[PDB]
Amino acid sequence: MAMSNMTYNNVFDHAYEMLKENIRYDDIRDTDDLHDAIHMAADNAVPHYYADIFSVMASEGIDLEFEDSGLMPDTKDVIRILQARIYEQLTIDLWEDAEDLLNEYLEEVEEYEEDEE
Amino acid sequence: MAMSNMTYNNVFDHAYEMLKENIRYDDIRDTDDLHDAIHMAADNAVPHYYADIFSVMASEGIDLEFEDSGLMPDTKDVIRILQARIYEQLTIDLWEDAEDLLNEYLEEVEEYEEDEE
Amino acid sequence: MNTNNIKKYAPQARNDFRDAVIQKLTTLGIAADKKGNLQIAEAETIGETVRYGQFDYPLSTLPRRERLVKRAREQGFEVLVEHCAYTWFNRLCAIRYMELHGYLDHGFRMLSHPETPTAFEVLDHVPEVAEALLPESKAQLVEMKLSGNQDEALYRELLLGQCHALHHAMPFLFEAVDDEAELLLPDNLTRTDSILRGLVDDIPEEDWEQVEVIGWLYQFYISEKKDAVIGKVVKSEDIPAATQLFTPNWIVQYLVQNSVGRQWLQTYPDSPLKDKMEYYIEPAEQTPEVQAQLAAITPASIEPESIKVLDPACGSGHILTEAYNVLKAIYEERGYRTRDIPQLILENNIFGLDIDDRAAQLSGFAMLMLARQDDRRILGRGVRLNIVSLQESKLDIAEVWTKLNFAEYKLLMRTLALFTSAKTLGSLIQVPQEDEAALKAFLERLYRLAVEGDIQQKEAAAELIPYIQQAWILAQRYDAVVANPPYMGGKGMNGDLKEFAKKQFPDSKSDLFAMFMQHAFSLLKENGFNAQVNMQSWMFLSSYEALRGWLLDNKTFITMAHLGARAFGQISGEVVQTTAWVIKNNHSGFYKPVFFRLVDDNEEHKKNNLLNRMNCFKNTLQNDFKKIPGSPIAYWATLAFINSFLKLPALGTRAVKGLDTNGSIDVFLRRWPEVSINSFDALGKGNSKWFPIAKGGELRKWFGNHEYIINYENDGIELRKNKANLRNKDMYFQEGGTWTVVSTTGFSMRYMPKGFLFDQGGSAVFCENNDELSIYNILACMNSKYINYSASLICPTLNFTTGDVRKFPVIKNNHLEDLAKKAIEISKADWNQFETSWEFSKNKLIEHKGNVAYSYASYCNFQDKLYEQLVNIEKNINNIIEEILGFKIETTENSELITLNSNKIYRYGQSETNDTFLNRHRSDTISELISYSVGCQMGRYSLDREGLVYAHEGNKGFAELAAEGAYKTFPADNDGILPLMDDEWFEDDVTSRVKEFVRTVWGEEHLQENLEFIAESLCLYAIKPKKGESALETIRRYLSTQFWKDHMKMYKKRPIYWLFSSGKEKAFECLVYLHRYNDATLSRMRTEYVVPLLARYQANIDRLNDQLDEASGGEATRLKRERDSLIKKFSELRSYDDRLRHYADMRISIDLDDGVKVNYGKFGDLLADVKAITGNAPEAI
Ligand SMILES: [Mg+2]
Repeated sequence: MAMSNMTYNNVFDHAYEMLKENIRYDDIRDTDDLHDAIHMAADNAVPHYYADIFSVMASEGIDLEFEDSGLMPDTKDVIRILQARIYEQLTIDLWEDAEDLLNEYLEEVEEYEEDEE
Repeated sequence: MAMSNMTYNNVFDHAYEMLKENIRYDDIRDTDDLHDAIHMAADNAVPHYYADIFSVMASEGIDLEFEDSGLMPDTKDVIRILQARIYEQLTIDLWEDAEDLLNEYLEEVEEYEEDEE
Repeated sequence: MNTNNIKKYAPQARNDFRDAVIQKLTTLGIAADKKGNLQIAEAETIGETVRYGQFDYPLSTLPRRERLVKRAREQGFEVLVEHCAYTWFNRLCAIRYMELHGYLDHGFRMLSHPETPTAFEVLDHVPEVAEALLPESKAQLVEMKLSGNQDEALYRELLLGQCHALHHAMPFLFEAVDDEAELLLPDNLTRTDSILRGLVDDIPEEDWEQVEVIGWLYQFYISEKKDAVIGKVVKSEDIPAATQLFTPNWIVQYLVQNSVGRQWLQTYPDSPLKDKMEYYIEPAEQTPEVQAQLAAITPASIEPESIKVLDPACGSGHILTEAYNVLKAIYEERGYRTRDIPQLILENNIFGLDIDDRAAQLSGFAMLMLARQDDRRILGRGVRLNIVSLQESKLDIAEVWTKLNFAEYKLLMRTLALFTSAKTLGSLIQVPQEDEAALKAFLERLYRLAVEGDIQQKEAAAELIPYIQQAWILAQRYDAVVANPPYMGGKGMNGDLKEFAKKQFPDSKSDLFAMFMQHAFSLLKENGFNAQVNMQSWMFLSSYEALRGWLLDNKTFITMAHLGARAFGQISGEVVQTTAWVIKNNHSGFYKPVFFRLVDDNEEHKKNNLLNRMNCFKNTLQNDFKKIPGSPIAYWATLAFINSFLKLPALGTRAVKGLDTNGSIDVFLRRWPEVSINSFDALGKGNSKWFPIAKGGELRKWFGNHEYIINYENDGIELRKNKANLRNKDMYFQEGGTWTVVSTTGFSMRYMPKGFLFDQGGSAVFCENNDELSIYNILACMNSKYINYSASLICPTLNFTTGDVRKFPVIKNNHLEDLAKKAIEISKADWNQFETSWEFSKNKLIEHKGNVAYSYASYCNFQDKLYEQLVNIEKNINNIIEEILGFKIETTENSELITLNSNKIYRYGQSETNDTFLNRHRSDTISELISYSVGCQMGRYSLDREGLVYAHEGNKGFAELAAEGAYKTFPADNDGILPLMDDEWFEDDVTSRVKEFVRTVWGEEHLQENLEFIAESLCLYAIKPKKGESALETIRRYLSTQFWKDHMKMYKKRPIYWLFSSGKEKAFECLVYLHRYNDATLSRMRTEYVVPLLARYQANIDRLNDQLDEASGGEATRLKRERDSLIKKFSELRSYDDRLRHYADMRISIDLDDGVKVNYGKFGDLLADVKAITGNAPEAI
């Protein structure tokens, strides 16, 4: 009920898998198109259960201070701020290592192009 | 450590004991002078370990929405906001029951006049 | 549900009753305004038709209505409205109970029609009910039966006829003659839309099967008014209203069996009722003298008609029913006719009184119902009843005794005058016995005038009977009293009541229950039994010491049961501790009291214990309680302790109370760190401006609690203007002992050196000029287990004062002196190892050498050695003497606790006990080290000499100290401002100087290992570990994040190093020493710290613009982000520069004497956490 054990690593793995799914489905070919592909990948990664959110912030791998002042919601609820922090951390981590999947997909599609036939 | 089980009830009990000790030490004999006593009691009651704060916020007895917009800190850290929320909740809960202690102390100290001897 | 239904139905029912009464009064012509002035309508009648609002009352009702106005002349409108509402409610409840019981003459329900809701069963049985109640109007009613209508007061007429029929044997509620309420009958009350249908539907059938519903109506129905009046103190209006409660039956039976049943058994041993009792307690052993005296005074046998029982607070009447049952059992044992027994019992065997008419009426109704269910010749003959009491006395004369057909006149006048102001004084009014018997004869004369004579004689007899009856009842000199006094709180203290108590006995005038107990003793004959219950807070107070002495001098104990807390199922009752006791009027010096301790037991467990009769301590005398001062009668204490208590002398006048101040402590008491040391008396003699003071704090033994300072300039002339108390201005500046008046947890005494002052909170003890006893011996004794237990036992309230300490015993020895000296030395050594004491010398980790881990291990070993030594000394001092007599086990873990900061249990909470203390503690130590480092940079501490170096005011004389050579190994800053950034641009960066400090202290061979150890130690508890970073980055992050909080917590919201911050983005942060702040500080900060930073930001902003443009790609997200970072910082720093210039244009001068609390709010929005320190929001210009 009020007890849960979810770590940041599970969230990161889920986000990584969803990013791979998005880049495969949408047929991303350029780096600038990755932004949105990352954004959606983060959207379906932040938990909505309050217990899970509180357990994630106590895990290892996520800091407790914002880096950009433009990503803080102007609200009175504390769930939104924590969700925004998780979203920013996931965005940074995913964008840190993202060209690998893009170039792998590009080389694979080049291999199986079969002379455009 | 991380596996910390600290609830809002323990914090409330500690704050109540501190308030009783402060009102006994200071010897306040008026209803409208309890603001300083309750402020002092509430200040030295919130924890500082981040794991304790995250375990308290997920406990039973404290909500997740601010009631006053003027108590929101202006900072980029998330521990400060949670501490302010806990402080406000404790202040409201303790100010709910504050006249009983004052009148009990007054009626108890009334019985030690010794006819000015 | 069943009990909650009455509670939830009482308020709306009472409101409806009051609204109906006031509406009918207004329609009649009686109106009341907010002020309460009468608004009687004009009695102008055109003739044979009264011009009211919408009603045409008969002219014959006009005079009776005037009586209501007459009532308005003698009693308030609210009082009569409440009385009428209660009368109607009681009558409807009585008739409903009677019709539900099915004991009517015709056996037909009146208000409720079976199998037909919202109707009357008598509607179909009109002729039978008519001939059963009013035959003369039967045929006319039959005519109404022919109409099939007229649901008007004709039904109320039948109800009045039923009441008149019941008046033959029940005259105290139903009257055959026309009543005042007959004129005020509510309009359409018989209609199905009235409150009668709501009463029928709301009240179920099952709840009528209970027998305690009378008490439910007595208590729950008035609970709303009690809650309404609990807010404000009542003086004379709600005296009986707020003193209504239900009493459990089992304690009533226990008291009754030990009051009259015990007396009945002791009267003659041949009573076969030995097996008929279950709560009776048989005494085990007594001295032969008291046994012979009891045998001599006890008559061989007495008639069963001589039993006298008084109940000053009958309340619901359960005690009356229990007494009636016991008397019936006794008479059946003796052998008597089963029908005359209730008559004789009500004649000369059961009596009672009360203050509320409602309680008396309910008790009478319950008694009559029980008699009807028991006797069969009742309800056909009639019998007088004694329930009401303390009725108001009318002043009408020359008419009451005119019809009397006349010594007794003077007595009648006196008793008429006495009963005038009877409501306020309660049941405490007494009448001399000599005027009783003749008065009783007067009552018989009234019985001879009740039916003999015309109507005027009967009216006079009815007016004169009640006062004579009340006087006779209160002057019966009963032999057994069983009642529970009511509870009086803050509202019970009245000015007139206090005056009456002063006129009465003042020994126990503090509370009303003690006065009730005293009066019950007074109204009890010789060799009587008084069984009562009360609260526990009557045996452990200084006020009741004289009362206890009087009780043990004039009476004796028989059986006391300590009910204690956990009563009534633990519902409400913040103070539920209670006791019961039975007292014999005969004085027994060497009696053997019997005590049962049922404390902290639930009701079921308490009943089980009472039935099993365990935990009995019949091992004490009656005069033994006189040995301990104050007579604190206790049963767990052994006789050896009592005997040994008086074998040792106690402290004399060596205890002296502290001085007192009348207020404005904010301008007198300040903490020591926030003042100059030149004006300090303990350091730097020459000026006597500030002096140490003692106030007492948490638990601490033999040393500590030195953290407050008072102003005592010129022997005191500034505070002498107020002249609060200036108590004992002769024993100052002398060594001795101190202890805390406040409760806290236990009792402890600490050493007090010279040059100190003591306040009211901390009281002081000084040795005499040439006394044999020594101070160290006193300190050794006062911390012993024996004295702790004695102090806990004497005053469980934990309010140790001067009067309660001048009787503690003290022993004499020789080793106790050296043991106390060693304990004091160890405690002082433990206390003087932190920065918060003015005897701090050096840190405990830099005095060793080698490795940081080696130093930490040495520190831990030192602390463990101190702890073990103190534990061994405590064990030795406990075993050395221990009175060399009997002793008890450890009372509490608090009484066997060692108070040291080294003891981790005492430091990190005594409740939690985990292995995490092995980590957190470590981190804390490292934090302290870092703080000391800053103390070296700011100039407060130095690595060459010991103690404080510079703590003066105004940054004057620092140049001389710097030139002399105080700071040579570790140079100190000259400006006094330490920047705090995330870059090494400045040469005053705190992290660089911390690294330099570490390298200087521990060499330059394993600097990296030391830095790694420090960084790892900080991340354990203080902050959160990160992914990957060097030690220096962790140190910088800790300094920028979790250093201000720790410093502000250490000094308790009185910071020494003030923080200047820019705002949301940490563009500029600085630390300023409070004692090195002159009037030219802000200008330097603006000049040589802010402008170069702005120039650097501007020069770095444009450079990154071209970097992003060149080689733009996947790194463009990583890049240009800093470009967004520097945009906000520039504008924020510009705004801060504008504010700083505005404030620096004004030359602000500060004074340390004012204090941080006031001086911290003179800089506007330039500091940090202004509201958290000053208490009010900052003001922006
Ligand atoms: Mg400097």
